[PDB]
Amino acid sequence: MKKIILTIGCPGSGKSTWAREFIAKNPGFYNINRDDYRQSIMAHEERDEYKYTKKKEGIVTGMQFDTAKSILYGGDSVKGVIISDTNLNPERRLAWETFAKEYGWKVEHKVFDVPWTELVKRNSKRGTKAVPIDVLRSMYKSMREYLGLPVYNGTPGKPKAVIFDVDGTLAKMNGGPYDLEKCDTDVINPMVVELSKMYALMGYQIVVVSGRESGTKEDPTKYYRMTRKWVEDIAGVPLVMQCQREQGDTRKDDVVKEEIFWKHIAPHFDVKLAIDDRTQVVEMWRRIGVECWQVASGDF
Amino acid sequence: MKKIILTIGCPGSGKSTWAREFIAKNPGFYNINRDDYRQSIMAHEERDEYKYTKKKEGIVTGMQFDTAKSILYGGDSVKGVIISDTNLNPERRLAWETFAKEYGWKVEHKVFDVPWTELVKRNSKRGTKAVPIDVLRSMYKSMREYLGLPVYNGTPGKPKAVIFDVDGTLAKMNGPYDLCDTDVINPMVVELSKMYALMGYQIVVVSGRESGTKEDPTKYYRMTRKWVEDIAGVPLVMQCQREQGDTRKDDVVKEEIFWKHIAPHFDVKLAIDDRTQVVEMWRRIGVECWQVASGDF
Amino acid sequence: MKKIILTIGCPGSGKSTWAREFIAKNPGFYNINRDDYRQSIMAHEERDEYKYTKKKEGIVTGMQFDTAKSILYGGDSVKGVIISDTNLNPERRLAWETFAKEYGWKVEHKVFDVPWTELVKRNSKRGTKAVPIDVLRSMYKSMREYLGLPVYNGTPGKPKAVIFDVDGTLAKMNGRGPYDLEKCDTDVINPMVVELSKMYALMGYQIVVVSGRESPTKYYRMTRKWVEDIAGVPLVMQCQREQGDTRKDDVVKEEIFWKHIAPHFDVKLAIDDRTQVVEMWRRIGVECWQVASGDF
Amino acid sequence: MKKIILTIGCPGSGKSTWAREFIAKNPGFYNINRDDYRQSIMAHEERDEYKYTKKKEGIVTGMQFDTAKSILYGGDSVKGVIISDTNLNPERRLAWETFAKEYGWKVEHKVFDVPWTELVKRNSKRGTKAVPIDVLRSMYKSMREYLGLPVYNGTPGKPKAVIFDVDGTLAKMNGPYDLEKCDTDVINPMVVELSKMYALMGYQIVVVSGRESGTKEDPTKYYRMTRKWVEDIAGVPLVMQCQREQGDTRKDDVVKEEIFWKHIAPHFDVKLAIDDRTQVVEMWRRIGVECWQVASGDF
Ligand SMILES: [As]
Ligand SMILES: [As]
Ligand SMILES: [As]
Ligand SMILES: [As]
Ligand SMILES: [Mg+2]
Ligand SMILES: [Mg+2]
Ligand SMILES: [Mg+2]
Ligand SMILES: [Mg+2]
Repeated sequence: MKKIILTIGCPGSGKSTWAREFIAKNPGFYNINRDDYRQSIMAHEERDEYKYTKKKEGIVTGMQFDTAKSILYGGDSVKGVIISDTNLNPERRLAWETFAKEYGWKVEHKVFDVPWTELVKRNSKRGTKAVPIDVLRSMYKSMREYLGLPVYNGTPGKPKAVIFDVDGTLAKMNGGPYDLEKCDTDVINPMVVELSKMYALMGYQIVVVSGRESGTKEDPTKYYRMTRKWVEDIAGVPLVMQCQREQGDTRKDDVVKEEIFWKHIAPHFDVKLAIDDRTQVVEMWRRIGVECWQVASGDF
Repeated sequence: MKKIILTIGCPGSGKSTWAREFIAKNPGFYNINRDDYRQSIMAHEERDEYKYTKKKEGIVTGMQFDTAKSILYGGDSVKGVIISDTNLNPERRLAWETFAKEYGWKVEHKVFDVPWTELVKRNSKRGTKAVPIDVLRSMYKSMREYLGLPVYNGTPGKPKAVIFDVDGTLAKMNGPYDLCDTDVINPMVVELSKMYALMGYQIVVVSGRESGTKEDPTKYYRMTRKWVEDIAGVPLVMQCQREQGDTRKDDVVKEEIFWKHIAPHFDVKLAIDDRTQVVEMWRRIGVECWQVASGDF
Repeated sequence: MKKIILTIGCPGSGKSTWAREFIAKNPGFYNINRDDYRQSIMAHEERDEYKYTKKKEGIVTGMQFDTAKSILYGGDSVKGVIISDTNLNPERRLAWETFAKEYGWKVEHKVFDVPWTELVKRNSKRGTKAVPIDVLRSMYKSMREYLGLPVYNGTPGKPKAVIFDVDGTLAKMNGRGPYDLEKCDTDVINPMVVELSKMYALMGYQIVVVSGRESPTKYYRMTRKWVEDIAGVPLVMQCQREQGDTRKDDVVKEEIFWKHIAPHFDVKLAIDDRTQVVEMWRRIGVECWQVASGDF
Repeated sequence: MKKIILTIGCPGSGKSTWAREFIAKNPGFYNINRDDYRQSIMAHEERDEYKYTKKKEGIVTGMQFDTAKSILYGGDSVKGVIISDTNLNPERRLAWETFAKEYGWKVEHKVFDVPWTELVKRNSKRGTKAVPIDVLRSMYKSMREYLGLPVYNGTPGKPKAVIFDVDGTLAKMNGPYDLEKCDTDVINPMVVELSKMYALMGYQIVVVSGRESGTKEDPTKYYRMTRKWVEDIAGVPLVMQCQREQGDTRKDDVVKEEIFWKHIAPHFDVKLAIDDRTQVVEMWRRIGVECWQVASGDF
């Protein structure tokens, strides 16, 4: 009858803020947190001062389960417990399902799916509770595994290709990209454009992608043609295909380019590489299996 | 080889600051704290939000002992545990010695004796970790019980008396100014001394001013007594005050004057004072106080 | 008209929280604060480290007025400035009105009247921005002067009296919660305080007893039968809290003073226990003797 | 005469911590700070809440100079003032020298040169006083300009080249690698294919590494092992390979910049650098060399 709620989410996804507000509005619920015990057994003031050990982490796991057994063995006043950890490791989630089955408690899951760009923005302002960017990346990968989101592993039988972006990659940025009035030979990124020709003259199919809205309501392909006439004629990129943001799509550069990949690029080509600039997009190709070469500082 | 260190001290005595610095320089030691678990089971952002109930306090006691058993059952890597609580309740200190007797662990005690005036000064700046002044008082009383410090309960056979202070009490506050006239008299308090004396009480006058200087060790004492006896009209039987090179706090000087000169000769039923720290002192050692004005401090 | 808004209120009354929310909702307004400049010229990490000097406070006053002149002597975009200080000193409030009359600006006043009990509760949790209780007292006195609230100085011609509280004073307590109704005996008497009421009654004083208990008059006559018969206090009058008076001990006893006690007696002293009530008698002019630790 | 001390340094370099400790140890000194006034005129509780307006930044500049004139025009008790700003803009530093020349005051400079890697580490833990990574970059660029540190603009006449890195770039990683597990299965396909494609276009392939060259007894043991992998097992057509020395216990950051200025820059016209580790990628980019970061190299 009693519940064991596990919060699933990367650091900064809102787990602690919810757990506090849930216990206030629903009496009988208690919190069990790893970070709280880690900081308590060492008497630390700042959460970043902590250094992991198999011995320390073993004591913390012990404190979690012993406290869970003790609280849930109380009267009918005790409705359940919340484990406000990241719970991104499959072995830890299984350990809580093995534990509930042995004593007759219900395991519930509270998922906190927050976008990557927002998680990084929150982690930079987190202060002493901030995690290194490589561990936040490692955790968003575990979040995608839990959510069941796709990872690319190739497309056998189709031609080999390289994806090129226009936004700050083939086109040198000024200042927030460059104007469509300034589209001449002085806005070309020499080394990157030389790379597209070098790959095209080696059996690779050059697929060009862009985040720029394709057109207006009255003319849906206005900017698409003004971008293709630059990439093909003024830049000299030997492209086989150019798909960009559909007219009227207000979504983030992050999700638009992933959708363009799975719908138009992935089923027709065997993508071996992606040349991009913007950090959030570079992070996206890398986590879904496509290899990236970030050509410039693209922070956003 | 395995210790269970209990920190004894009021909130603000330096327990957490020590525990953190001890675990850093002595590996193998782990911390078990009550406030940390209280804040954790409720998911609170600060200490102040925690509402005390016997059901929550029972779970917290459980977490303390279960974690202590688990950590201490772990080979030669663990040197012991620190219980960074106030440990001012005798029943809780006994429970840790019973736990140690039952599993063969050594209970060590780390005492943090910090003076009252300093504890109040630290508690006012403590913010959200601040405790109500009545609970800080209740805890310093438990600290004195542990330290074995004396509490007055009377002195039978000896004559009944009332202690009166000078500065702020029998003498009005100017702004403690220069040494005085007939206009510096506190009417209602001086009227009280004449009334108690007439009732068969011994008026004992005490003072926080220095008795004299290096050349004359009893200069300011005589100028204070000539005011209390002649200009004020207080029927005193004795006047003991701060000696020569005594540069200590008003707090400890008046407690020493009490135990050495007043307590063995008189049966003190009351103390009329002004300064908060001194008023707090008489009250915790058993003497009753009537604070006549705002004396902050 | 270009404004100069002065915030009037003790530390913890909500001045900074308002000033921030006003500038956000009303563009063109700028803030000038003393504590911010005091902390800035010394490069301090927290405002309890600061040491007040005549040279330093003079520089801070200079920064206030020079910044006010500079901001207000600009475009039609600048609507006015907020001086988020306590402004409890009459000389500083006058200096800002003199400043507005030599350049033609309007001085508006934003009053923050927060009760004493609430100010102390906020100051204990204020942390490093906390002020000593004696300066918070000194400031609430200046707030009462500004608000025009009364201060007692005697009532010549009427009989001299001493006010006595029941719970905590004439009667002992259990710790933190008064004694039960039918549990009032002879062992609940506070010896030294009850002896004092008999002393004063013989000394020509009128003993006025006051209580904070509700209360029909069932609980009132239960209290008076204790004070008069079991305790032996020679009272001339006993006024207490009404049937359903859900207010504070603080304000109820001040009202009982001005309506029933002050016009009939010349109160020379008040014997009380509870800190908030002791603080109340003292600030309105009546002298107090706090008989025990009354924090709550 | 009286001083006007200007602190020069990026946010997180220790300017405020010094200014506080200097005023405590040296009486007569006063602080004038921009961030303090910006936060004060808007009555904000946090620094990240402030929005940059030109009417506002103008009022803040006004408050700075008016307070400086007022404090320094005092008695012989006033010894000087500290301007605890970043002071990375040359126009603002000049404005304080024009001001000091106009009233007869000595301008002193207190430089806070803290390495890039350390500045980023401090900025990630700074909380609400944290600055966006692009503005921290823009500020470290202004710090290099002040310090007079070099920026590459090409090397004409000399042959065109592309710089490659071994660990992480040409070779796949474990999280470094063991010298015994150097197969053909440890090659990064697309990057090694690029070194062959760039050599095919006429670029000189210069390989660099942050790995040790050898032990105490044999100073050139590991250099032979790394080159026998790059040349034979990987198939990279290199013209030169310079790497970290024997007892060089310094950062990957500074070692590769020194290898660039001493051995690579005077002999080749570097058009590009292919690297992996973030700190090294940040280094090539700020000194003028273009980088293509091949993988997540945080670490
Ligand atoms: As373009
Ligand atoms: As005197
Ligand atoms: As009663
Ligand atoms: As290798
Ligand atoms: Mg881009
Ligand atoms: Mg006194
Ligand atoms: Mg009372
Ligand atoms: Mg590398």
